[PDB]
Amino acid sequence: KSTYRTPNFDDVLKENNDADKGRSYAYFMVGAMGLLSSAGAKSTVETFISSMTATADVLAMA
Amino acid sequence: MAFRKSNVYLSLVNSYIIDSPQPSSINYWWNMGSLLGLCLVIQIVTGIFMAMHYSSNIELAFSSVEHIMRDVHNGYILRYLHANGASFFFMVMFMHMAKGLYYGSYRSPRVTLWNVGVIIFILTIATAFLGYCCVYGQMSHWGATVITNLFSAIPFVGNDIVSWLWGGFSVSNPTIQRFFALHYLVPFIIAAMVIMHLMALHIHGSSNPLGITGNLDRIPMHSYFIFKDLVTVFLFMLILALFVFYSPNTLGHPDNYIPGNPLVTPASIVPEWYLLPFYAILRSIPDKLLGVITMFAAILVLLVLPFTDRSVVRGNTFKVLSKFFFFIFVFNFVLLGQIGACHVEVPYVLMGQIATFIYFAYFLIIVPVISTIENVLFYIGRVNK
Amino acid sequence: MAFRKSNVYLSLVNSYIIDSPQPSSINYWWNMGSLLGLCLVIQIVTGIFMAMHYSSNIELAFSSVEHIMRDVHNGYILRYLHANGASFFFMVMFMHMAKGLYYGSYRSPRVTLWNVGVIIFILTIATAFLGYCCVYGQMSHWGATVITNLFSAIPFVGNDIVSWLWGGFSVSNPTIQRFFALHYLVPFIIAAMVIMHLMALHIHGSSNPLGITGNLDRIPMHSYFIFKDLVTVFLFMLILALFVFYSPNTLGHPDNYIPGNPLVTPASIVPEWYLLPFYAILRSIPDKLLGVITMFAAILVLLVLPFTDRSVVRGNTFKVLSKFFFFIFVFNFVLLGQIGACHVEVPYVLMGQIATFIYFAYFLIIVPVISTIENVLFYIGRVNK
Amino acid sequence: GPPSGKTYMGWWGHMGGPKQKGITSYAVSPYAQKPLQGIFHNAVFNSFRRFKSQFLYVLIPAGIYWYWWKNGNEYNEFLYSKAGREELERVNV
Amino acid sequence: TGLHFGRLSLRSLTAYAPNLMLWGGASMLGLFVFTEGWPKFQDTLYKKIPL
Amino acid sequence: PQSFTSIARIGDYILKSPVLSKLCVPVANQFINLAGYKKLGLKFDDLIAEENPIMQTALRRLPEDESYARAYRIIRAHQTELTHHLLPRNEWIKAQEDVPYLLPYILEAEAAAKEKDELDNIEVSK
Amino acid sequence: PQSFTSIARIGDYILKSPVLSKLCVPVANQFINLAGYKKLGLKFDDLIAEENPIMQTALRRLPEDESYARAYRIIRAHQTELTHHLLPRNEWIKAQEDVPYLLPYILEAEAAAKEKDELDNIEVSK
Amino acid sequence: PEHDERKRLGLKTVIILSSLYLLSIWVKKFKWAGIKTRKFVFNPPKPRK
Ligand SMILES: CCCCCCCCCCC(=O)OC[C@H](COP(=O)(O)OC[C@H](O)COP(=O)(O)OC[C@@H](COC(=O)CC)OC(=O)CCC)OC(=O)CCCCCCCC
Ligand SMILES: CCCCCCCCCCCCCCCCCC(=O)OC[C@H](COP(=O)(O)OCCN)OC(=O)CCCCCCCCCCCCC
Ligand code: HEM
Ligand code: HEM
Ligand code: HEM
Ligand code: HEM
Ligand SMILES: COc1c(O)c(C)c(C/C=C(/C)CC/C=C(\C)CC/C=C(/C)CC/C=C(/C)CC/C=C(\C)CCC=C(C)C)c(O)c1OC
Ligand SMILES: COc1c(O)c(C)c(C/C=C(\C)CC/C=C(\C)CC/C=C(/C)CC/C=C(/C)CC/C=C(\C)CCC=C(C)C)c(O)c1OC
Ligand SMILES: CCCCCCCCCCCCCCC(=O)O[C@H](COC(=O)CCCCCCCCCCCC)COP(=O)(O)O
Ligand SMILES: CCCCCCCCCCCCCCC(=O)O[C@H](COC(=O)CCCCCCCCCCCC)COP(=O)(O)O
Ligand SMILES: CCCCCCCCCCCCCCCCCC(=O)O[C@H](COC(=O)CCCCCC)COP(=O)(O)OCCN
Ligand SMILES: CCCCCCCCCCCCCCCCCC(=O)O[C@H](COC(=O)CCCCCC)COP(=O)(O)OCCN
Ligand SMILES: CCCCCCCCCCCCCC(=O)O[C@H](COC(=O)CCCCCCCCCCC)COP(=O)(O)O
Ligand SMILES: COC(=O)N(OC)c1ccccc1COc1ccn(-c2ccc(Cl)cc2)n1
Ligand SMILES: COC(=O)N(OC)c1ccccc1COc1ccn(-c2ccc(Cl)cc2)n1
Repeated sequence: KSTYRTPNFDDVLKENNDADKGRSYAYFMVGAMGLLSSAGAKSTVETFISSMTATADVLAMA
Repeated sequence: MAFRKSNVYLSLVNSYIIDSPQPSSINYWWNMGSLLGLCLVIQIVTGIFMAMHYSSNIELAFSSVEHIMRDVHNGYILRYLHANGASFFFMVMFMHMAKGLYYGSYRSPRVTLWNVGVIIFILTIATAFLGYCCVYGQMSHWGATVITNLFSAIPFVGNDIVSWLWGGFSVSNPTIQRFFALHYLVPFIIAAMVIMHLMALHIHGSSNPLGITGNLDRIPMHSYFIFKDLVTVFLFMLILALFVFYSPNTLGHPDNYIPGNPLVTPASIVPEWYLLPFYAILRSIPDKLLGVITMFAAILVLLVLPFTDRSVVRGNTFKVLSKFFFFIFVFNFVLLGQIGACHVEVPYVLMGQIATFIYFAYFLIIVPVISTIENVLFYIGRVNK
Repeated sequence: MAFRKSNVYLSLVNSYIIDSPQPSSINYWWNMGSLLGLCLVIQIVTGIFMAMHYSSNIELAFSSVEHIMRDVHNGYILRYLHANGASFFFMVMFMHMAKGLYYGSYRSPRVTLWNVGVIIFILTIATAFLGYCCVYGQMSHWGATVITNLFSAIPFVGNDIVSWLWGGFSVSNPTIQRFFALHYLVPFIIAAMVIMHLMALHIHGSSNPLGITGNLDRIPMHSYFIFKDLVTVFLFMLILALFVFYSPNTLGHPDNYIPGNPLVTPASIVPEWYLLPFYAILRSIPDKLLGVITMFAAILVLLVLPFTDRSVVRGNTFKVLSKFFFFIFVFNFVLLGQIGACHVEVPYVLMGQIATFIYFAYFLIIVPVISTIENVLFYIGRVNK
Repeated sequence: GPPSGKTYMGWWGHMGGPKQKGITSYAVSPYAQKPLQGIFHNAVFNSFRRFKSQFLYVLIPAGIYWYWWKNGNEYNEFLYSKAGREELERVNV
Repeated sequence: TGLHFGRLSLRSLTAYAPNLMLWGGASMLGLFVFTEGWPKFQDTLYKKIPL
Repeated sequence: PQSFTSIARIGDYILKSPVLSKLCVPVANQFINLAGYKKLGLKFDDLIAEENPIMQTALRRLPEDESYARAYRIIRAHQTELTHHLLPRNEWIKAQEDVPYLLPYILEAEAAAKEKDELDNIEVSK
Repeated sequence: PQSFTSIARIGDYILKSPVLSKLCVPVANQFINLAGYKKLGLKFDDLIAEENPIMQTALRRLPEDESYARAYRIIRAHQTELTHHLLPRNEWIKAQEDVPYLLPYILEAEAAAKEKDELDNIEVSK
Repeated sequence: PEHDERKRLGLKTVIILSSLYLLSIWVKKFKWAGIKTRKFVFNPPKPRK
């Protein structure tokens, strides 16, 4: 068999590749994952930093 | 060349994180080592933010932890995350070790990597024990009493070791203040052993589920196995959050909300769930000195496995008999935990004795005999005359 | 090959300790880096043995340190060694840095090694400050008050930073318990920066007192420079022992044996001897915000030196003008300490202003101008027409 | 530095396997194919196929150890009832 | 013709067996320095003729 | 691990004996079918661990044509396993093809290491 | 650091000028004698730092006979300094021997690096 | 005394992390599609060598 014959890939290929669209759906999901994890990182840091503020008993004697 | 390859510091990140060659066929069981590294970061960070509000004096200790819960902003999040984070750290480690036992990762050329790991395990049981004592409730006092009095049986030298460990004549204030300072330290020693552990992996790299060479088909780490590891990071955080926020005291004992009292003994002194199988091995030996030796021998019999496996094939994937006895050993390890949470009564006395034997016979009698039988069956099935 | 060269872990010891090529001509000024590594081991070990007996509560703190002195076996040895060990650690570091400034070790190809060192210095001032506050005497309370109130001048955001640093409305109990937990931590961060510091030295190795290449004559480290380093280890341990056992409170202040009181101010608030020159730079600036900027700028102006030295020769060995101004800068740094231990009175106000200028003009105006003059004199003395 | 004792794995270009000749590889871009394509025909075909193979090695051991815990827990509760006080004083001695 | 071994030959045992006795000593020497003053072993550590 | 010299000594004794071969061979055949390495397209000698000097020697002495085929079977099996499928049943190794192609190179390298090693610890007569 | 092209531009201006040369040259001569590199047996071009590409280029273009002598002067000076002695006064470099033997190779490599760099950032007319 | 606040912050945290877990499964299967459908062919060479 010759090396110029490409094997069968028709189980996995698209409608038409349509590069306007194949990039659309992959990067909406990569953008959503970066949005949620940047919000989550910001809640984690503010939870740890606020623990260093004045406690309830110190504010009661304020 | 690229900056990531030329810089002194980024060259190490690139060689370990970005361009590292990995076998194409490794599965999700190879993701546990990543999680154990996030676990250690969770515990060290949460612990340092609590240490700002903790007092180690025996008359102030229990009330400092209740003060973190009531008066500190988001302090109930720090403790429950921290307390349940240790239960999760131990569960991922048992699965990491059981994997290596199944796929033969202890064998040469990776004997040095297995031995540094056995050290990490010992130093991790020690850390957790020291921290539970710093709460100083009623399981904290009587758990330290039972374990520290074991060293008074060493010949001629024992009663000097307990009084030097206590700082006195009983579990008292000097004991609780020294256990907190050591409990802060040992996590930084575990981190230094984790770096030495990774250096020994870089030499030969990782194995694979088939037990053959992986030098013919390799994939880089970045953007195949980085994104495969995000999958299990978010599942770990989800299940942990479900315990911290909705069921935060199911993996504990109620007696440790009673403050510690030397004059009233509890009706049942029971360790956490992850030290129960080793606690059943100790209770099974009638003599005090032999019991404390047999318990520590249960951790260091793992070092004998590279010399007792007598097989020419690595791993259990193609091995029928060696699969059956791998899962006998796993469920015998779950019964030892159950028996460690029971009263010392018939028939739970003999059950823990027979099961302590099966723990030791696996490493020393079963593996050598089935490995040799399997080798000879492979031969006579192909070469038959 | 030899085992010391084949093993993963001993190969690093051999390449750094045993077979490392060193220039034949390095003198005893190259032995200070070894001593700073023994210093860090002395402080970490002595501190962990004291932490077993220390209580951080503001009502218990001063009396815990007096309890280490009277009731703990050999506790007076641990404290005086520890307290005087920090004075020795800082003196060896100033000599280590002054050497590199004299021999041009900051220059390319070793700019990265100089910058990791500037970081170690900042983290080391922070450590010592946090520890002096944990004694909680009368120099401990009022020293933390003066420095923490400086951050209340940052525009629009300052009074939020001081109350988050304090944990309240003044230096109080939450301040002293958080400063002890951070004081235990930062030594382990300094150790991780010392490893990164050594990695950057291994690339190009060490320089030498002549400022030329050392690749034509090299000596291995073992049994020429190991035994040359024992000479200075034992001299260090002798002089330190003479302070610990015969004069253990001459490098301190008596007011810190008075317990801390917010209602009585001392007549003279004075830092330890090794932070006095930076304390005089702060007091010299009439405005509060500019003062705290000028003080931190005194540490980070060292990063500007690799770009302001305009010479084709490395080091000062063959440089006449650049030797005179190196020793002007050293004795101007000793006057700033003296003025930092005086009352704010005529003429010590203007003296500290002129001397704060000379500290900054050395790095920014003097070095560029003398380096250029010296280059041109070398040329016209040889090439004359 | 000096070179240390060598391994059974190299790096890109000199990984240290046997020489290859006569093998050809083909592939298609992921942007040009559809993801989430067949993951039923996966959880119902392959998971059930993988389960059916490796389930008698896990469940026969589990059945022996669980039966053992049972007969012990049943017998203990009998010993400490009032109908089993005579047996208790026999076996506890 | 035959001598037995596990990389540690039988007469590779007894060309070092004296030195094993001597380094068995070198560790005897190494700890009865190390643990006088420890209040336990004092029973038979100043059994010596002087001191 | 156990030597192939010892594995062959025990096996040959079992096989030459009529009663033992009629009793131990059917167990060994169904141990092979239950293992399932043929379903991934591998012969048994592909599975032997290769990180030791006797086995590195045997692989150099192997002919070029047998060595190129071994590399392809190993790559094909890794790809079959990351997809969590099996190969088509017309690509499975048959019994007559599962031959010990590497055993003679192993037994030759083992016998030479034992001869060398006896000669380095000899007891001489006078 | 400062370029040898700039060092030579300033120096030549000082030297061509009569009044400045009568005023700045004696200072420069006694700056040389007080430095003391001749007493260790070195010429000035031995002292120039060599860890940069323009200076690595100049040392390759140097003839073999001048390069062997440079290596010996540098080894002799390291040995003189670890003993904390000076050389005999009949082995000191004299003034007529302290020649700039490496300067022409440096100025040639510098002029080529500037020409190449200007050509890589040119503004073109139309 | 934190019972009511705790149960409401856990609703926020479980919703956010549950969607990140599903998004991560999508992104992985897209970036792995080249490797899963890659194909191999062997033509035995001549043993001249
Ligand atoms: C405490 C929390 C820690 C957090 C993480 C723990 C994860 C540990 C689980 C054990 C493990 O790692 O191995 C799991 C193993 C399957 O691994 P494999 O590579 O062979 O199959 C890849 C898959 O087919 C493709 O999976 P694919 O990549 O195509 O899709 C991802 C999948 C997510 O699955 C995971 O997260 C794996 C943990 O998407 C879905 O499931 C969609 C449904 C929402 O499965 C088995 O072999 C048997 C599993 C049952 C035994 C588990 C008992 C453990 C105590
Ligand atoms: C001191 C130290 C002592 C430590 C003792 C350790 C005990 C800790 C218990 C941890 C449980 C983890 C058990 C599973 C071990 C991980 C490795 C493994 O089992 O391999 C997965 C295997 C994969 O299947 P294949 O054989 O086809 O190989 C891959 C294809 N090439 O497929 C399988 O083998 C089946 C996978 C199913 C696993 C679930 C079975 C166990 C279920 C209940 C366990 C309860 C634990 C609490
Ligand atoms: C491997 C890392 C660690 C492990 C496994 C661990 C384990 C534990 C455990 C099991 C407890 C008892 C939990 C309970 O309250 O029921 C505990 C308590 C505690 N630990 Fe840690 N710990 C680790 C690291 C640290 C570090 C580095 C610190 C300090 C900086 C720390 C500080 C504390 C404190 C203050 C407590 C008091 C009780 C509490 O707040 O729950 N821990 N630790
Ligand atoms: C506790 C902290 C630990 C960390 C952070 C850690 C980290 C890692 C990582 C990242 C890997 C590579 C990925 C993987 O194989 O999963 C790994 C592999 C390995 N670990 Fe650990 N580990 C730890 C504990 C242990 C323990 C306790 C053991 C055994 C007793 C161990 C033995 C091994 C082995 C044998 C491998 C190689 C497996 C293979 O390549 O097939 N490790 N470890
Ligand atoms: C770079 C390392 C360190 C430096 C430079 C340093 C510096 C200091 C200084 C200057 C003091 C005040 C001395 C005085 O009493 O007048 C102090 C006190 C103290 N330090 Fe450290 N320290 C270091 C490491 C540590 C560590 C790692 C610990 C704990 C494990 C520690 C624990 C203490 C304690 C408990 C005190 C209480 C007061 C005393 O005992 O003198 N130190 N430290
Ligand atoms: C804990 C603190 C430090 C330790 C343990 C340490 C350690 C060392 C050691 C062992 C050397 C080997 C050569 C020598 O001794 O000169 C060295 C060199 C050097 N260090 Fe440090 N150092 C420390 C702090 C610093 C600081 C604060 C600076 C500068 C701000 C610095 C800059 C340098 C430089 C430039 C060299 C190379 C000098 C040369 O090769 O001529 N180091 N250091
Ligand atoms: C020019 O080339 C050189 C060179 O000249 C020299 C001298 C050295 C050696 C000099 C050094 C500075 C390296 C030494 C290393 C350090 C200073 C880092 C130290 C790091 C630590 C983490 C120290 C901590 C020490 C401990 C003992 C922690 C454990 C604490 C204990 C055991 C006490 C508490 C225990 C109990 C039971 C209460 C070089 O490495 C080197 O490189 C090639
Ligand atoms: C197979 O390939 C892999 C791989 O798969 C993985 C997963 C990893 C990833 C990592 C690991 C497996 C583990 C390594 C982890 C460590 C060494 C952990 C160190 C842990 C820490 C917690 C350091 C913390 C330091 C601090 C300073 C934070 C503490 C406190 C703070 C910030 C409070 C102070 C704050 C204020 C405001 C005062 C690899 O490195 C790797 O390469 C081999
Ligand atoms: C060795 C340990 C393995 C697990 C490491 C997990 C660490 C996460 C780092 C992921 C970085 C991905 C590279 C970025 C990139 O290629 O371009 C990014 C793509 O990825 C993203 O957008 C971010 C996606 C996920 C958020 C990252 C944080 C995950 C949560 C962290 C939880 C703590 C562990 C830029 O987007 P673009 O290429 O379309 O322009
Ligand atoms: C690491 C950077 C250098 C800093 C100085 C290092 C100080 C610590 C190491 C001590 C030197 C040991 C080397 C001896 C050796 O191996 O050669 C041994 C010598 O050993 C002996 O028998 C004599 C006893 C050694 C004297 C020990 C002196 C002081 C020990 C430590 C003091 C406390 C700090 C000879 O063998 P060698 O020539 O092949 O190296
Ligand atoms: C210490 C733990 C033991 C394990 C080793 C730790 C290694 C992990 C380090 C993590 C990566 C750190 C990122 C470094 C960023 C690039 C550095 C750089 O630009 O190098 C320098 C500048 O660096 C500095 O001035 C100070 C850097 C301090 C960094 C402190 C974190 C750039 O200079 P250059 O272009 O010549 O690159 C170096 C060539 N060898
Ligand atoms: C920079 C921070 C972290 C890195 C630290 C590097 C410097 C640490 C110095 C370590 C001192 C030497 C440790 C033991 C040396 C011998 C190791 C060895 O023989 O390897 C193994 C034994 O395995 C083990 O049990 C390792 C225990 C590690 C002990 C943890 C301290 C056998 O030697 P192996 O054959 O692997 O050596 C290859 C050369 N042919
Ligand atoms: C380092 C700790 C990570 C532990 C994760 C385990 C899961 C329990 C989450 C507890 C988080 C406490 C904060 C919180 O409750 O926020 C909550 C928000 O929930 C989240 O977003 C989940 C955060 C986790 C996402 C991953 C972040 C990546 C790590 C960042 C490191 C730079 C509520 O915060 P809020 O004040 O309402 O804004
Ligand atoms: C998490 O803490 C507890 O569960 N603790 O300790 C307060 C507890 C509580 C109640 C009853 C018993 C214990 C102790 O159980 C065990 C069993 C073995 N170890 C052990 C300890 C150290 C080392 Cl090096 C090796 C083995 N400890
Ligand atoms: C050893 O401790 C003392 O001498 N302390 O502190 C209690 C003291 C005592 C009395 C008066 C003043 C001080 C403080 O003097 C200084 C001067 C500069 N810093 C500083 C601190 C942190 C950072 Cl990041 C940077 C600079 N501190």
